[PDB]
Amino acid sequence: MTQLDTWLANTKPLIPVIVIDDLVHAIPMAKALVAGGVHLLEVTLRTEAGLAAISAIKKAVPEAIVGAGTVCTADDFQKAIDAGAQFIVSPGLTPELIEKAKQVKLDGQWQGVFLPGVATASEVMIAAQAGITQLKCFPASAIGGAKLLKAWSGPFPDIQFCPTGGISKDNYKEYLGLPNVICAGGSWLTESKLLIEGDWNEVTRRASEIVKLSDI
Amino acid sequence: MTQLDTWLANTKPLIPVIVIDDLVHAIPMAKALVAGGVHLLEVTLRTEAGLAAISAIKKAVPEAIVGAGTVCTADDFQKAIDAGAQFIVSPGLTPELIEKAKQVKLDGQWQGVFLPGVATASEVMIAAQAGITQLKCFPASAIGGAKLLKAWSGPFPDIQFCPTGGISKDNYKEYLGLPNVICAGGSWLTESKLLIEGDWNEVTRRASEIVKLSDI
Amino acid sequence: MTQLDTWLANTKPLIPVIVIDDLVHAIPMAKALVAGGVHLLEVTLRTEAGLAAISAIKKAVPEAIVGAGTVCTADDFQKAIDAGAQFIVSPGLTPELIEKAKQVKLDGQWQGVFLPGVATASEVMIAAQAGITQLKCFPASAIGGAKLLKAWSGPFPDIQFCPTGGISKDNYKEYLGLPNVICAGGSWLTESKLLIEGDWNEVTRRASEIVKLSDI
Repeated sequence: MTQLDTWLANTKPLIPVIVIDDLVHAIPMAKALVAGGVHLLEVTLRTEAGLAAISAIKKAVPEAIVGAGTVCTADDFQKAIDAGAQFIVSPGLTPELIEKAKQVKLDGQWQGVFLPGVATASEVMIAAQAGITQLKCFPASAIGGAKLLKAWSGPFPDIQFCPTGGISKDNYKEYLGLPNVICAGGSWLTESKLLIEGDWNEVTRRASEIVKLSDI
Repeated sequence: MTQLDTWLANTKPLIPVIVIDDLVHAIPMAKALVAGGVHLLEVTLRTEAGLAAISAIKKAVPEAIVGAGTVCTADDFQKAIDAGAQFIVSPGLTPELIEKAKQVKLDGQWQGVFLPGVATASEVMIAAQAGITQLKCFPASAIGGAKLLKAWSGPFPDIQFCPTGGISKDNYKEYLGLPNVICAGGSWLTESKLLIEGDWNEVTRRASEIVKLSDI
Repeated sequence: MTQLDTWLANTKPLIPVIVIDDLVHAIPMAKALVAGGVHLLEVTLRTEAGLAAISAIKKAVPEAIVGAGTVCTADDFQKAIDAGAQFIVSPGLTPELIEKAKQVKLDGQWQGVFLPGVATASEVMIAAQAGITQLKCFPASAIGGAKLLKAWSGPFPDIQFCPTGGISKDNYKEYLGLPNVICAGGSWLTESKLLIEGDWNEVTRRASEIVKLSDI
């Protein structure tokens, strides 16, 4: 078992991919998500409030496992670690990201989980050989979806995936049912309107409707 | 604004992907295309007459912006520049192409536009980090199409694309309407039969039917 | 003509992608396949019996052309060569595999065929520039299939492909009919049940139903 496996054994298999404009929404949003049993929170660096939001959730909502997404560069990677990210998700993987991740693991100060995107068998093999065997498949739905993941299970049976990209309320359970899929990223729990309006009851409702892995 | 942006603000958003067997067809073809308001001409190096065709159009049709496509190697890249290509399109990107492009930009003699193909989030990130933020998506239609481009807009909102591959009269406007799409490559304006028969009126007709970006 | 071309001119265009649990099934399986006119046998390294199965077939069934698949690392590559593999198939390609293949070709002792997976135009161009012009497309059916291969024929007209992944009795002939497709990998000839039960007549039947390339 990895660190990611251990977290996933204690929360729901659905990672909200969070786009948050206002820092002040971070804590209530996260509190609303954990209240519905959803603890692995990926705050993307797609807004200026992203990093600050991580730090705020980290401090104020110790039960959430808060991470950074849309980490594209080594500098993004370092800033996530400084903000207090417990995990880092990237949409793809480059030699510069591989190098950065190795280096922070070598220094031993950040012991979090790096979860990078792959989209081809060759990308999988490059990530696996850098030592990363749990990968994001991005953007899963547009690039072949369940069929792609299933085809990859044959030659790569020890690699596990988190598909992200076009995962929905209506198809997430099908992805999760794949034997090489351990979790999925989804956007619908933290839609923009919900955050701007502070509709924390609806966020909690959407989280509470997510099923545990053993219940698919 | 890039050089490409500046050209596109002054012509139609459709780049003919040209396969030309006979040098003698180059000038009348290009004259037929500009007469229909289509100025960005990608002459692929898929025939022996390709390079010569570029040079001929460059000299004789100063209003066309003439480029090279199917540039696969550094040597292809250099020969395009010697032929007088104003832009270079490649179906994919390699370290050797990245290196070549850097080197000609460093030498400062060729100030044209390099527009390379990407097909995965990781390929985008590698091109963007070499300094290229306007990319070909190839072959767009077979690898996930509008859905793929839209999914990529989330993590890569500052990258713009030119989809090529299965763009048609019937779907180009849908691609162009994507906020991260600035232009598209298409084959139908310069079909083989039209060139071999010298049917310049039909070429001009096909070009004139292309709509400006503001008119989709 | 390549070595692969020469083999394919003398057998059926269908490469069984073999998953074999028990060493003892290797010889009768292979004998059943050649009896149906199917000689290019890819024994994947997805089971512990994989390597041994290669060696057994190599010795006992000299008319089969026996290879290794699911070669992911340089060490997998070397072990295949030691087992007696005549060809090596990998699901993707990495710098470490490129390097290994160069090095065994430089040493001149293994003169077999390396057939690596590609899934993007950029992957093709990287393999072609290492000197490999006959490639696996993997997993062909989930990543755009016949349409993808056809789109690639335009810029890469001298590259030939073996699609593998979701090739079936019902669609293999369509893949084979593509001018840039020379053969295909399929799983249905050596299904698990057939091997475990020793149903060699059915294996031979499935092989005998495969058509020669000139008969599509």
